[PDB]
Amino acid sequence: LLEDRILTTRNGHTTSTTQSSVGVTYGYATAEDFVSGPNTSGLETRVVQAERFFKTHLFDWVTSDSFGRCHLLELPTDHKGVYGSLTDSYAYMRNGWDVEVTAVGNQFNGGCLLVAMVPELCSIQKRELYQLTLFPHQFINPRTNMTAHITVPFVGVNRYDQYKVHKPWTLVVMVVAPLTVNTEGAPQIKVYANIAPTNVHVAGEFPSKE
Amino acid sequence: TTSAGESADPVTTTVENYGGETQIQRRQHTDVSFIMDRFVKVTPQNQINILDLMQVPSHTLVGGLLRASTYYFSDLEIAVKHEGDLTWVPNGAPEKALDNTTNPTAYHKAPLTRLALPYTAPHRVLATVYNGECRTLPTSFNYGAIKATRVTELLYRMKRAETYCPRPLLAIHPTEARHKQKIVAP
Amino acid sequence: TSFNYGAIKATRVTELLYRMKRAETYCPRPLLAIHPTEARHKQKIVAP
Amino acid sequence: TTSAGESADPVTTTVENYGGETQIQRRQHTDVSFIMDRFVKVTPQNQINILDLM
Amino acid sequence: GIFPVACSDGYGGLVTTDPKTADPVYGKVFNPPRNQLPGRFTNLLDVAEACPTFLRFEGGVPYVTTKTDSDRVLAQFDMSLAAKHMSNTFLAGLAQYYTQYSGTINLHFMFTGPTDAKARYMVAYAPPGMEPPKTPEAAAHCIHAEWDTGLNSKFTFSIPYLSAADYTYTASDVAETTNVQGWVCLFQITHGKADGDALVVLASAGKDFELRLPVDARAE
Amino acid sequence: GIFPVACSDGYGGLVTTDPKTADPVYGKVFNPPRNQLPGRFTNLLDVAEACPTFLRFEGGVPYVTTKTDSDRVLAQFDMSLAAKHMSNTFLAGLAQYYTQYSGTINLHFMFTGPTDAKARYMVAYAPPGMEPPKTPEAAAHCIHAEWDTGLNSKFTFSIPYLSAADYTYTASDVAETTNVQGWVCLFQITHGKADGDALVVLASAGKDFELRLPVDARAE
Amino acid sequence: FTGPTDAKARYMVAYAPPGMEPPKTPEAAAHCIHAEWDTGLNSKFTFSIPYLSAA
Amino acid sequence: SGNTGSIINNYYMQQYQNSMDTQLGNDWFSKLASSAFSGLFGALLA
Amino acid sequence: SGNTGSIINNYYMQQYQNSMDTQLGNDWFSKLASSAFSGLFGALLA
Repeated sequence: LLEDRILTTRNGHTTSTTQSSVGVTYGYATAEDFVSGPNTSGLETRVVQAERFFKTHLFDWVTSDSFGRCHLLELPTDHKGVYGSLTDSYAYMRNGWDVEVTAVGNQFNGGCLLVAMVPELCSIQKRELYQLTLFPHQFINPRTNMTAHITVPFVGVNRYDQYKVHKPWTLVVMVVAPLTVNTEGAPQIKVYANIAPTNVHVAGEFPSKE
Repeated sequence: TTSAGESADPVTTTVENYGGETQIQRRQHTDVSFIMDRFVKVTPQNQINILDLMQVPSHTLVGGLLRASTYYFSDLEIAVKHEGDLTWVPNGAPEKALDNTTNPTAYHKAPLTRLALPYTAPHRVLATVYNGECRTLPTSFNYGAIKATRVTELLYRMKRAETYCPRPLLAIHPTEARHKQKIVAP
Repeated sequence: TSFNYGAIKATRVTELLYRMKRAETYCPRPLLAIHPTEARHKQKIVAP
Repeated sequence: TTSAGESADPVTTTVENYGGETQIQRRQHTDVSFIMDRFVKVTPQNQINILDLM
Repeated sequence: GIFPVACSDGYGGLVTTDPKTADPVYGKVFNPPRNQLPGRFTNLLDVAEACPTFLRFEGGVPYVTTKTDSDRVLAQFDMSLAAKHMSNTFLAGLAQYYTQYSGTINLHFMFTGPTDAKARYMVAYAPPGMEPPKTPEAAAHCIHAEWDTGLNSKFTFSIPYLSAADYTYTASDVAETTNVQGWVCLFQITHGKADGDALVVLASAGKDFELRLPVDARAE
Repeated sequence: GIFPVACSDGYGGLVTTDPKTADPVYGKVFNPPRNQLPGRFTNLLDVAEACPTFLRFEGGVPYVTTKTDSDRVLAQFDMSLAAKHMSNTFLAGLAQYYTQYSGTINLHFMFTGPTDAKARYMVAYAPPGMEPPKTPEAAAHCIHAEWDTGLNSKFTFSIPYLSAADYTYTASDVAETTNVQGWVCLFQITHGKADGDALVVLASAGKDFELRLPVDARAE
Repeated sequence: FTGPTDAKARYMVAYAPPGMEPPKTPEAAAHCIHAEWDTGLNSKFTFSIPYLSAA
Repeated sequence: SGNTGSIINNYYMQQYQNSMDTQLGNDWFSKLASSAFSGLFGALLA
Repeated sequence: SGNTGSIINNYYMQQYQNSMDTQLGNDWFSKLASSAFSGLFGALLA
């Protein structure tokens, strides 16, 4: 009746467990490229305390959404915790993302979401949504699962970034088949993301405002 | 085969599942290096042209395929029809440098000038799309610039090309059930 | 006057370019940039 | 580093003094031979030109 | 004396495709290091095999929904890379830049209905030379596969390359009224309470799929 | 028969930079001997590292004098080789002929006050992205060094190359209102009777400073 | 969890240490030591509250 | 290696014909496409 | 050795292409730049 595809991800002192797992999609690489190059002159450092889960609501999947309905979240996003303060203390940073997206209704719902991590996503056209599977992705399909998990490294024309002006990654969730509730389905599904920065490195310490 | 479709691990079945035989394929025409390595015409400005690969139209083979990647690297060849002598200046040069002939200047020789140029940007790779403003792309994304009294034709050819992270490649959307065309016939 | 590489002559000479080969230099002397009037010398740099 | 500034012996500190790392440099574009070796235009006299690099 | 040479007529013009390189003018430049960047691809067909993209069905949707009426045809279309149904896939976006292909194209079908919706489906390849079958029963004589829903939501099937010649055209000639390479026929055998549920379908390149003879033809 | 050849279009014009040599016309000349002349230099950056040259401060003077007032900023300027403060150094005279650089630039500070004048100073590198610090205290959070006067009159500090890209531009674009590579900030922490004494400052190339991509742009 | 087979949920437990008011939302609480889990074949989840104190 | 087909060696050094690459310290889609599952998943019969 | 990049050998002898140097009997700024003091001078702490 229910399932043994059971995963626990731990990032720092935060853990997340699902019993409907499907596995994790690794995008573009299995490990980060070189974190120390000439552009930081050996002055960069890792700050492990920012590597942990933070949470955000994305949207509510309702039966009136149809194929192509999208929700985008540019990354990094607002963060009121230590990763967030890192961006006000250092001029340059790089990190990857460990991403878990949840859409829980129950197994009597039908329909399907595609969740993908797309780089440099300066908005998308309608016909391009038919090829969104070219990006690191996973589906959420209620008869099988409730969680999508994607892990992606840092990418960009530069080895360290200035997040106050450039966002390398956008998480996108797209309705590929509309939600059905039938007589026993949940009446709508709220979609939430649980995200952890991975490998965060900073360089170039700012003055304070004092 | 059945499989878990939510997962995204690729599944490639073959005709052997019902008794056929997979044949051998020779895929050198879809090799990235090979296929990007041919000239493509851009419409030039009269005098100053900055060398920017995003000028090649997106419907051409090279424009379609360059936009199917998000980061790329290549060296460059250009072939230019121009009046006067042609000066090239690298990435980061002041525009006024385009008037000083110690910068690589090719003296007019009919009918056109073909030049091999290095990648010159300060970045380890360039990108066809950049999410800074959201259309505009950082000004350092270029291969320098050229200038002559009049430039009439400009063709770009990517050398040693590398592409990273594929992006949508779209065909014509047919209006009828099949996109039909007049195909070369005796 | 002995500091020269010879001389050339033709009915009209229109363009003359020099290129130093195998050059050696001894004893460096001042190399000056533009003196900016504002805090930085700003210029239009080649951009897409 | 402090040093005697009156002396004129060159002092080159590095970012290692405060924990950085000196990188590798490739200086072929400031090689004298290389950089002097390209053509430069002079305005000519009509007929006699003495060849003088100044 | 010096070496004599014949400057030959008919050779020497610029060809936009030639196998030679220009003379260099600005030497000695060393690039920023870029070894190990993520996401490289070398051959466009590695990504065409590893990333299936969606088909397009009437209405502009990537799925077909189960019907509850005597008509069991869920979809029928030309096995043509210029088919409307294929026109948003990456495989069709690639195929427009080549004139010939051969080898396998794989179709993927994923059921999206709830746990208490069940169905059984059939996909058949109908070769050119006869009208495509209109019923599961006439279609049973074709190469075909049938499957049902269960714990695994996806089923993948290889459309075989079958032709008189060894390569076929990726474009469709305006003279060709009947599709030259046959049809794929997707049927619903039955369903138990799956009314309205969607089967979404994708396509990817098979192991021996091959595109040759690059061509640029306006198109986008 | 003779050897056939294709005289190729697009090749053969004079390029002012090409990698080939002219044909000789006047052979056999032997030069006066010049082995062992003093003062040779092979690479312009050997002299840029070994010879620091002076910075230029308001008034056209190579020094800053100690202030006796609540304002502790002795100097603040763009870390730019096109900065006015750098405009008379040899390093800036060199940098105008290249479009990119990276690596360390060293600043030298020499105290010139009498034996009974003492001071303590601070130099900080403020990276782009926030306004430069206006006080020693806000600036303490930057990479910085502090020192005082004594038997040795000079202190040298390496400004680090820190950037998103691996190279930066030696020129400053007219669009760039904020300096793209940050600021150097020189402060006076205090002094004991050093009123009016001058700290003179020079700049030189560090061990890994590098200029690439020669350019000629009018300029002198 | 005690709900029927077609009822599903996802929960979060967080330890908020003294010195600040306890978080009122999952999002503010994400910065604490915390664990999140969902329902499925196993009905129980166990979490260790850590001893953290000056003394 | 792209579209090039001369058998004889270039007249210019490699350092003039191309930029030179430096190192620090079909790669991903090839590995991805090779790892594709090509089996069955049932029990097969006949 | 300056800006030259042909791999094949010159058609003319060296004695025609360039003047020839004679001997009697980055030299100074290289030695100077290499001799630069790069240390510390205090006692260092931490």
